Amino acid sequence: SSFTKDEFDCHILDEGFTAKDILDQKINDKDAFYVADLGDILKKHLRWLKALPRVTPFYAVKCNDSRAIVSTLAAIGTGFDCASKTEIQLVQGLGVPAERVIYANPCKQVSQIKYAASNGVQMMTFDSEIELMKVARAHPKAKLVLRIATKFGATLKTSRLLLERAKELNIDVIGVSFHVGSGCTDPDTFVQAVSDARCVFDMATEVGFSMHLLDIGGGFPGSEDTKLKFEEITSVINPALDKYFPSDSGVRIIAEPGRYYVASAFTLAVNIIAKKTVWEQTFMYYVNDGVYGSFNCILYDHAHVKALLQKRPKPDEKYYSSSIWGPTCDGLDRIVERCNLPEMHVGDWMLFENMGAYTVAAASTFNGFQRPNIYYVMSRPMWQLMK
Amino acid sequence: SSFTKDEFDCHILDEGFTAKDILDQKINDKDAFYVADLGDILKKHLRWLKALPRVTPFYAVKCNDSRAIVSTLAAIGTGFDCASKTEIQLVQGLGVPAERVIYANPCKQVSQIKYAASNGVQMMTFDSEIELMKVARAHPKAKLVLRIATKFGATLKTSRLLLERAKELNIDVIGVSFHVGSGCTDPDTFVQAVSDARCVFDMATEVGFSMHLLDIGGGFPGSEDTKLKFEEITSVINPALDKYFPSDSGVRIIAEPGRYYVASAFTLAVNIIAKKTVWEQTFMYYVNDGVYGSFNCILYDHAHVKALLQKRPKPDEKYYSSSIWGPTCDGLDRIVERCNLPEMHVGDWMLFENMGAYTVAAASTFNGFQRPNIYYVMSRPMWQLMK
Ligand SMILES: *Cc1c(COP(=O)(O)O)cnc(C)c1O
Ligand SMILES: *Cc1c(COP(=O)(O)O)cnc(C)c1O
Repeated sequence: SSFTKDEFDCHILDEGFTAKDILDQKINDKDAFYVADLGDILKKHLRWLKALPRVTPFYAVKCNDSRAIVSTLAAIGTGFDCASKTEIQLVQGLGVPAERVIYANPCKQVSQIKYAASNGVQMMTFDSEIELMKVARAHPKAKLVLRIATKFGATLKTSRLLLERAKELNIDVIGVSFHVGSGCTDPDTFVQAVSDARCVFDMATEVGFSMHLLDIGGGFPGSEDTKLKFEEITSVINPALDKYFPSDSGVRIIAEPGRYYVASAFTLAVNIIAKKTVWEQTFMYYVNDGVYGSFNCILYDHAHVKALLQKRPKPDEKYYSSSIWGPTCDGLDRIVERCNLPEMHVGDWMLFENMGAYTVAAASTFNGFQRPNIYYVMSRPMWQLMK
Repeated sequence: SSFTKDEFDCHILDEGFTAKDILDQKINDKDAFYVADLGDILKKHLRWLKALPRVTPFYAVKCNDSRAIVSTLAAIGTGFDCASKTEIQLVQGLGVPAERVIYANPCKQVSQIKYAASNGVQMMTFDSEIELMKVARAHPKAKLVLRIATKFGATLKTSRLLLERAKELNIDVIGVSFHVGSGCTDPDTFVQAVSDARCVFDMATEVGFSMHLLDIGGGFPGSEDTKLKFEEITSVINPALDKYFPSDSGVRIIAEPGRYYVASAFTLAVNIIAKKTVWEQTFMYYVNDGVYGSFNCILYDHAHVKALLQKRPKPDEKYYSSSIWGPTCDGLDRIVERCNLPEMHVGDWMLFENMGAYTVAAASTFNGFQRPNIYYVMSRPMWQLMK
C-alpha cells in the first residue's frame, strides 16, 4: 500500500509493521539507503502542540530540505524559517503562503532581500545597523524582528541604539528573536533568554514600537540520545512565557525548530563494502556513506553517531576492537574511530538511527559517491490524520 | 573571443590580458563567481613533462571534477585516477579509453568492481586479502597494483602474504603504488617510498610476478604558498627512480597528481553581503560563499586561505582587526578568524586565489546557498598549443 503526492512516493504501513520492519524487508548493488518515517514527523507535531500550545512552530528548512518533509510539514500546518531565496522558492513552490514564512537570516544578500520583497515575504530578522540600511533601500515596508544574543545577535547594551536607528529610517520593528542552540544542556538558558527578550520589548516601547512577536528559536532535541529531553525544556519555558509574555497582551509566540521535527524520522542503512584484519585481532570496516556524505554531521554538527548491527544478535558471540570508515579515497573519511563489534562481513548492513538532521542537507557527491535513496513510509492512522 | 567544446564556453585572452584582468572586467545580483584559467592547466602539464619526463600523470579526478578541467586534461594526454563508477563514467563519457584509467581505490564496492570489468577498466589497486577475494569473483582478469604504506596501504611485513594469496587466486599483480600526500614537508619521504617499492618488486619476483608498473601517487603542490616546491621534490625523485627503477628494465612509471594540476587555476571572487562594527574598532564581514560551499577545504583539506582585496590599495589607509564569515545561518561558518584589513563595505569584493583543489568538488548547497558560476579563460598561445 502506497500513495503519491508532491513528487514523492510513500508506503503506508498496515498491520503493526513499523519503519524498522520495512528496513529489514528491503534488506531481505546494495547501495546505502534511508527509510524516512513521515508518521514520526506528525507524532513530533502532536507532541509540540501538547508541550507548547501557545507557540507556533516555523520549521527550519535548512535542517532537512527533502521535498517530502517540507510537503508534510506544510500539510500539517507549520510555518517555515527560510534563510535564502532558494529556501523561500522551495516553500512557496509547495503552495505555502508568504505569511507562513519568516526570513530568519540576520545578514542577507541585498538581491535576496529584493526577492523576498517581490514575493510578499515581509517578516525578516536583523541584528545590525547596516542591515537596516539595506532594508531601507530594498524592502522598506518589511516587518523586522530583532535578533538578540543569548556570528549573530545584538547585545542588550546595543539594542536600544538599533531600535532608534530603525525609527529614524521609518522601519517597523515588530518583535524579538533569540536562538539558544542544541549544544545547551540547561533549560535555564531558555528562561534567561525570555527574560532578556522582555527587557528588549520594554526598550522598544520607550522608543515607540508596540512589539507583538516573540520568536524563541531552535535547539530542541529530536532524538532520545540527548540527555536533556524536550519536555524538560518546555516545562520550564511555559511558566517564563506566562510570566513575561501573558496572553492578554496580544503577543504572538513562535519558534524555529529544525532537528526536533526530523532527527529520529530517518534511519540510514549502509553496506560493508570492504574489510581488513589487523593482527581476528582488530577489524577495519569500510561502508558506502561517509563524512563527505551523510556523516558530514560529525564535522559540521558535532554529531555523535552509533553503529547498530542489522542482523539479530547471536548467543555468546565474540567482540573485537573495530573502526568504521567511509568510501572515499581520503584518509580522514572515518566514521567511528573505535568501537566493539562482532566480526562482520562484506555485504552485511549497519544501521544508523536518528540521522534526519543536518545529514542529507549538507551531503556532497565528492569522489563520485552518490546520495542514498530515501524511501518514505507512514502508518495508516498517521496517513488519515494528515489528510 | 571565445570557443565552445564539451558543453563549456571558454573566453580566449587576446592582448596581454590575463585571468586576473578578466576577473576585474567582470566586477567592473553580485553572486560569488570563479575565473578558471585552463591555460594554467596546460602550463602545469608542460612543467610536469619537463620535471618528470619518465612519469605519466594520471589526474586524480576527485580533486576537481569540473567537466572543462577533465576535458582539457584529456585533450593534452593525461591519464585519469578514478575512484568510483561515477568518476569512470565521467572520463569515459568524455571519450577517454579505458587504458588511460587507473581505478585507484583500494577498497571498492563489489557492484562498482563489476562496472569496471564490464567497461574494460582493467587496472585497479588493492591492499587487503578480502579485496583479492572480491576481485576473484567480480573481475578475475584485472591487472592489480598493490598499494603499500609510506586507512590505506599494506606494510612491507604483510605484502609477501598478499602476493602469495594473489598467486593462489590466479590474480595478476602488475605493480606497486604509494601515496605520500600533501602534508609532507620533506622530499625524502618520496625517496624512501621508491626504495620500499623496489623491495616489494623484488618480493614479487620471488613469488612469481614480473612487476612492471610503479605508481608514485600524489601530493605535489599546485600553488606557490607551499614551502616545498614541486621542483624540489622532482629533483630528488629522479635520481631515486634512476637508481631503483632503471629504464632498461622496461618499467612504466606513473603518478596520480590532483592538486598539482588545478589549485592555482581557480580564483574565487566573493561579495561582502553584510557587515558589523564592534566597538570602527573591529569589523565582521559576511560573504556569499562559506564553509559548506567552497571553503569546506578549511575543514576537509586543512587548507589555509588568504583574503585579498579586489580594489587597488590606497595611500596610508587604516587597518583594523577583522573576521570573515560565510552566508549560512550556522555559527561555525567562519572563513577567517582574525586578519588585518582596511575598512570595507557591502558590495565590495574579496579575492581568494589558489582555490581549484578540494573546493568545488566537495561543496554543497546547504541552507539553499548556490554554487558560484565558473567562467573559463585561456590564452591564445595555450589555446593553439592544446589543439
Ligand atoms: C539552525 C537554526 C535553527 C534550527 O536549529 P535546530 O537546532 O535544528 O532546532 C533555528 N533558528 C536559527 C536562527 C538557526 O540558526
Ligand atoms: C587524493 C589522492 C591523490 C591526489 O592527491 P593530491 O594531493 O591532490 O595530489 C592521489 N592518489 C590517491 C591515492 C589519493 O588518495
